[PDB]
Amino acid sequence: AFAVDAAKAYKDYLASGGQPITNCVKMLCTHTGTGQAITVTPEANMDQESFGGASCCLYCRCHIDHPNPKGFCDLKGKYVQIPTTCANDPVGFTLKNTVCTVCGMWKGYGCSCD
Amino acid sequence: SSQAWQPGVAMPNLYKMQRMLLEKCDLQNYGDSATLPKGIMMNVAKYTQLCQYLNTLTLAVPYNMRVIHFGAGSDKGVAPGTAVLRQWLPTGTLLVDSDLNDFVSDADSTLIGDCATVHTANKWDLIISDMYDPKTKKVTKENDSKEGFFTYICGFIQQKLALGGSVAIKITEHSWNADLYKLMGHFAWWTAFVTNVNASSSEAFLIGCNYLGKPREQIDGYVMHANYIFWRNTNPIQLSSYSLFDMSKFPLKLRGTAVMSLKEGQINDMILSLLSKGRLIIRENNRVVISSDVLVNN
Ligand SMILES: Nc1ncnc2c1ncn2[C@@H]1O[C@H](CSCC[C@H](N)C(=O)O)[C@@H](O)[C@H]1O
Ligand SMILES: [Zn+2]
Ligand SMILES: [Zn+2]
Repeated sequence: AFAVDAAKAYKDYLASGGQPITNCVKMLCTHTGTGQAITVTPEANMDQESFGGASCCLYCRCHIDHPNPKGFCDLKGKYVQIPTTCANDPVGFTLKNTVCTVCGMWKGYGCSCD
Repeated sequence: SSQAWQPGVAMPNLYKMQRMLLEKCDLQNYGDSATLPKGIMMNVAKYTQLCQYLNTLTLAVPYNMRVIHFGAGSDKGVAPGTAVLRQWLPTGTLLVDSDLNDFVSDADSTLIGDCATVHTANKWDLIISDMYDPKTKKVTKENDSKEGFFTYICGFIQQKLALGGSVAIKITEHSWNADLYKLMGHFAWWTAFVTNVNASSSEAFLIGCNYLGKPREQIDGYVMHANYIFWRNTNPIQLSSYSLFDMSKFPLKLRGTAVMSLKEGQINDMILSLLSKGRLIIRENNRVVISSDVLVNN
């Protein structure tokens, strides 16, 4: 009945004042794109930056099992967009927020349905 | 004059036709550096200027291409050149990569070990390599031709590249080989290319365009490396990062080139003319399968 829970050892390490993870990979692009959250080629707008997907996932980078009956990664092989005032900790941003299943924007930072 | 607004500089045709002897390399810059945009790494900017120069030549591009990449890991544990190659190529293309130490990546499949344990069953349309060892540079003994991983590379090309395909392979002052210069005479054209962001070093990339399977001219490889050191010692180059700011025309164009299978006695002068202009590929079209060898004594 025992198993380890690493999503919560990172959240408590930051709350006491540790240094965030480094060496995530950033790309060159036009900055006149669409604005959505996860895509097959880069799509940042005037208020965003774009990164390669494997280097921003906590399970891939620590060498452990993905939390799923059939290990499946949502990020490896694609591109992800981040707001410019949070770009010093990209691993922490993705672990805490959620995507809208109707328009494709981040909830809190773009979606305008409700 | 207007050289500072291009992505780099190539070797002119009249330096290839001389007969010189070998000397030491000594450059006028060296300890100068360029100014990079905010937060960008040195190896992302180097792979972007190489793909912008290949867009000006006559390459073949079919439905369902195949590509392979050697020497792709780093001392940080990730892979920056593999993420630039997947932004450039069309959607649907298959890609495979490899190294001697462990790392994490965005490709469809990956293998770990020394390059001489790798085997495959099908053929390929394009090949890229960045392998290097730093114990080669010593200024206290004589400078001779080298073996090692260069012996495996000359044999893979003659056995598993398709008729009509292309290559690009990295070198320096002390890391080089004499039969690789002699095999550049079995393609329809060849050159050597230097990037504008790393122009205070002796690095370059050796390129061959549209493959024919037999010799078209004869070349002596000890005399041609000494002609390359004479050019760099008498022509200095200015450092620049201007071309990284305009990306509105970067992606590679889809041509739809055609594919056939044929036997060794059906190749006539009509066929040979079509291969020379970038309009035909010859191979089979089955499935893809690969593997790696393991030794037991533990
Ligand atoms: N015999 C051999 N087999 C496989 N890889 C080799 C090799 N000799 C050298 N190499 C590899 O060649 C590499 C040179 S540095 C590569 C940097 C990388 N391309 C980047 O995108 O940043 C090293 O990782 C080294 O391990
Ligand atoms: Zn993952
Ligand atoms: Zn919505």
